[PDB]
Amino acid sequence: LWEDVQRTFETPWCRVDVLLLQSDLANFLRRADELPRAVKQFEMYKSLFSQVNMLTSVNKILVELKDGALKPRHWNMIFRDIGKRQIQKNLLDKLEFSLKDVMVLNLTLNEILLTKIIERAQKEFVIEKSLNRIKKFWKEAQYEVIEHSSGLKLVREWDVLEQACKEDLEELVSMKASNYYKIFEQDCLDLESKLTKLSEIQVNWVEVQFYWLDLYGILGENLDIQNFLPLETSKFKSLTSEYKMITTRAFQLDTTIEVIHIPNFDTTLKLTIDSLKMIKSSLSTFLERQRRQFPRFYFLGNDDLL
Amino acid sequence: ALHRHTNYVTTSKGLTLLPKSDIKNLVLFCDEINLPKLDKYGSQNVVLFLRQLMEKQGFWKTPENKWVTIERIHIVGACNPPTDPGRIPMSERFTRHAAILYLGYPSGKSLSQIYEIYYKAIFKLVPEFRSYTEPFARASVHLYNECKARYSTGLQSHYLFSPRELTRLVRGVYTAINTGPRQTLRSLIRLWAYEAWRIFADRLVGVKEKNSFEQLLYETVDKYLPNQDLGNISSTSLLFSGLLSLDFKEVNKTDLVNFIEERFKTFCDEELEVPMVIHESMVDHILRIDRALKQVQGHMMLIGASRTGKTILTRFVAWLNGLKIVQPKIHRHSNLSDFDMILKKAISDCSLKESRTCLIIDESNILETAFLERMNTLLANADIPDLFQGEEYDKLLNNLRNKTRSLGLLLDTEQELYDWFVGEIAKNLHVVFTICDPTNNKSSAMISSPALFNRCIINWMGDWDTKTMSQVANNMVDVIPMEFTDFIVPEVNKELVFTEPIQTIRDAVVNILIHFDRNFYQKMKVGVNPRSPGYFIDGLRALVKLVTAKYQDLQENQRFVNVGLEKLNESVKSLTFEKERWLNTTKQFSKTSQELIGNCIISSIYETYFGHLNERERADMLVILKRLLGKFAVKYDVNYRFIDYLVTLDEKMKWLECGLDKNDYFLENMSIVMNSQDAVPFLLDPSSHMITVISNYYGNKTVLLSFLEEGFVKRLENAIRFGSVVIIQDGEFFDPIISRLISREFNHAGNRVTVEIGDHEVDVSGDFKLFIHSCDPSGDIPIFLRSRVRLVHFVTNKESIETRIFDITLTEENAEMQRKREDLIKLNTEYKLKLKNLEKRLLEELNNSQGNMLENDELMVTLNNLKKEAMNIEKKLSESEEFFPQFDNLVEEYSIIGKHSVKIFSMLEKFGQF
Ligand SMILES: Nc1ncnc2c1ncn2[C@@H]1O[C@H](COP(=O)(O)OP(=O)(O)O)[C@@H](O)[C@H]1O
Repeated sequence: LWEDVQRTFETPWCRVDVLLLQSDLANFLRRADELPRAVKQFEMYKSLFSQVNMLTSVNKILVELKDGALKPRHWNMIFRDIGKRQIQKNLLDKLEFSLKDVMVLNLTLNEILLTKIIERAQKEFVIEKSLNRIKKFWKEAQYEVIEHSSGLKLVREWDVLEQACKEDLEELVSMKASNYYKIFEQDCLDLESKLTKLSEIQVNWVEVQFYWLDLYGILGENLDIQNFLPLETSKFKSLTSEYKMITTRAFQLDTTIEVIHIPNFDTTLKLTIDSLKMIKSSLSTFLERQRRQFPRFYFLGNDDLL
Repeated sequence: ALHRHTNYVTTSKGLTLLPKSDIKNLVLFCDEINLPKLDKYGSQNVVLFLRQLMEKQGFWKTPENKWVTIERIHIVGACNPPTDPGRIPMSERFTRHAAILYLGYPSGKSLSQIYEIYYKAIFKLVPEFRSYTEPFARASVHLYNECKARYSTGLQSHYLFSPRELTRLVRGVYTAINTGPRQTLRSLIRLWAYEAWRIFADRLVGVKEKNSFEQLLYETVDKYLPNQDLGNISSTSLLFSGLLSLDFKEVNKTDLVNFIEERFKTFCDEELEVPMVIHESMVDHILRIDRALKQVQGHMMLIGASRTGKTILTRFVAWLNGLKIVQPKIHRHSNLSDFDMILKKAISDCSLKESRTCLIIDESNILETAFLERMNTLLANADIPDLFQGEEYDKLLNNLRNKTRSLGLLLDTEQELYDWFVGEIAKNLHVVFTICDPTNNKSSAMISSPALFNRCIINWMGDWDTKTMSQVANNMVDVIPMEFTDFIVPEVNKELVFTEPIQTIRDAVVNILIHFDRNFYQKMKVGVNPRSPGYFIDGLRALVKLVTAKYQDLQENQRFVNVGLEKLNESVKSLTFEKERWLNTTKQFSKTSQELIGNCIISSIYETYFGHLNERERADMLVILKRLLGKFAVKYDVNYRFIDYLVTLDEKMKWLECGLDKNDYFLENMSIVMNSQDAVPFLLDPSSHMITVISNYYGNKTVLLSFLEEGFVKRLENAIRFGSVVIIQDGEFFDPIISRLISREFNHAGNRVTVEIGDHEVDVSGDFKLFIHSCDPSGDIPIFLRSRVRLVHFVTNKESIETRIFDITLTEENAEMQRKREDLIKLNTEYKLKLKNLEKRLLEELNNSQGNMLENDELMVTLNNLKKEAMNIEKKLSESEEFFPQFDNLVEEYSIIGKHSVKIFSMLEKFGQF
């Protein structure tokens, strides 16, 4: 029994399970008495029973420190302020310390400071859970692609991701109010920066795609209108070519967020939307110039007049 | 409804028919055929559809526009007489095609035989009293007759009796005899009386009609069952329950109460935590709800008042019987599809898994009439055909076919499977409606609905009576110490006392609280009181916390004065013998400790009740409370001011700096808002000037939301998780998802507190505050919100003129008197602070002057100094002793001025309203 209990004391804390620990402690209690008096008189049985009673004395503490909220920083703080010793970093960062250390911390007496540090652990995990959820959502998000008559690729359902980005940005802003935000600041700031860049790119992209669809009906299809406005359609063809290259390289990434790393993307979309707006203004001026020559065209509109 | 039994077919000359699915003819029983409402142009379309089905023998498909000829389907409708309330007259174009048959009540004498047969049936379990089959039945019938004549619809709209009540009584008598112990004649009479109480007298309103029913029961028993060994047949005198024993026997009250308490403690511990007090009415209603939930189609409708305990009592009784409590998590933007999905999930759990759910439907858990119609269809039948139709039906029949196989019973026919499904829903699903005020349109529609009123057991909780309030108060004022007031038993009328005869200060406290609650509801509320005490409970809790805090303060002050006196006795200079005189405050402590309970009662009542009152209503009710304290033998500070007593100088200066006005009314309102944070505050003000003020109090932590914006549900879930003060700009609207936040009903854990919003569990930081804010005082708030929230009125009413002109008149009529008025209290307060400051200065100097001699000069000069403020304090007290009588004498003249001023302003505002 001594070998078994010594083995179970040496298991790494990252692999200890309390459900089997309860049964193992029950077996240890059952088999403590059946040992002969030779073991009883020696320190072996006394030490074994004392350690088993130490394990059985505290069981809420073990399950509380088994929670996912505990982190290597909290273990370091517990060891330094309660155990008065330093743990090897390889032994600590992987939570592979043995149960003998947990015995050493003397959970029976220091349980007040233990719960004091665990409360901080759960609140820091409240912050970390939101950060991890945001990161996981934005590591798997992707647009929905369709292809119209031309070779261009079109995005559908802008809202399902725009609203998610806006809500995540609001969440990252609201995290600064929490007192336990200081340790998570260095990651939240970078995530907020990336999401702000993605939001700006999204804002430009939706307008670019909408304006290109609106203008493709007018120019690029009807040869007559392009003949009346050669400069506008000449610019529009180059805009469509550049937008096609940009969108192909963008959806060759499989993730929406990584477009922030594309060289010259946001400025390219700004230039594209500016040129599309100038072409739209040119169409408006041309239509008004046509209407001021035969004013009855004011009873028709734009599509009929075109 | 027809989709289950009919099968569309097609033929060249037979363009789609809708005949029977089987070979038997089909009979459509449309109950309450004249009930459906009619359009604004005066035509109800369902009746016209029925006429189309009976005259043209067909109809038109609305998607496809094809003539569907019904084949061998018959129409049989049932309707109450059109003179009954809510019965819309039917057009003669429809009833022209139907043969009308009138079916009256079975003559009142045939009922005797009809139910004597039932009693002969149910006495096969108890043959020893076979000869008693005939009496009981007659008695039952007689009882019904009397309850039909005494309690008419003229008293209450839900006093509708019928032989269905007699059948319920017979089933109850059987199901108590069947599972009960060996019976005796007295036991059978008491069992029948208990069932009669539960059937006929549960719905009764007011103690007058309950006493009338009790004397009717006594007369019936003495007339038809002239037994000579019986006890009291009152509702609380007899208690039948199977919670204690394995039988169903009349249990002793003390054992029942002890068991209920030891189970309620466990329920509050392991289930959601709400500190609650057990009393006799709670035990009685627990028995009632247990009896309702125990039977097969046991549905209950609890009509009481808000904060009575109906919802948590239902949850507790369901937990006792192992019923899964399901509550619709709906909110403002929840449409009929969400309710349909919730009902579908509840039904699937009830039948496909045998979950034995208990669906608690609040009055506010229904938004439009579609929800109520779904409840009608679920209750009248044991299923809602609209949920399971078309392809969803095909899945259901599949899930049935597998499931029914797992129980070891073979059923391959679709009809058999659906009949088993209906039976499982009927014996597994219990619906417990809870409605706060029955005069509301939604709740009146719920009560008057035929399916609910005919299937549900109307249990009328009503509002708390004086006995329940006394019990709750006694169990709630028994935690705070009252061994310092030196109470003397006062001479009061027997009607004034409510608890056991007054022998200690605690009984006086509970009597004062009950009397003030009654007087307050008598003045504010008119007619019937559909409001249950939530002010009373909040006031009790506030009084507990305030007595604790004030006694701690008094202990600290007494300790400081005593240690100073010991130091001065220890200090052995020439002038410290006179500080022995100025430390006569040990005598003042004896007087100020006697008034601690009175001041705490006044302050707690002011915090709870007067949040939503005018400047004059507050004064009148405070006068009433003072005369109530004087009626009993509890003392209080004669010159008591709420601002001075509760809020300190630092907090008042902070509020004034943040942007609060200089009004005493606004200072009291802010004290109510800030000091009382056991319940959410609901600030009502037309101008939004408070929204900035609160923000100025909390700097950058303030977060502004509203119930109208779409992302609100998410935004709060952020503010609730990271600890930022939340102000919700609108309060007249309210989506019940914040319900679990309005009442502090959380899910605790190891060290994380979690609250359910919608269907997400969010962790509360602990630094998170919630203020609800409203703009228009005309707007209403849901009864769930209004009774849970601390409503604070920040409006500037007309009565604000009444005082304000005074502050002008006295400014330009008695300038010196006005000057002395403010500086009297100002110097008084700054004296109470600075004399303590100088006393601790003197004490620490004595600490630093243990054995020195040159340092004693500063001690002597400050000793001579303190005499000056002592003289100023004494002079101010002596001058106030004459100033206050003159001030109160001078108040009444300008009160006469203000009486006309307020009327003039009201006339002006009516002019402006025109
Ligand atoms: N016996 C009691 N002791 C203490 N508080 C009670 C008692 N009965 C009711 N209450 C108060 O009334 C409220 C009733 O809660 P609940 O039943 O959920 O709402 P409702 O009564 O409106 O259905 C509780 O919050 C509780 O504070």
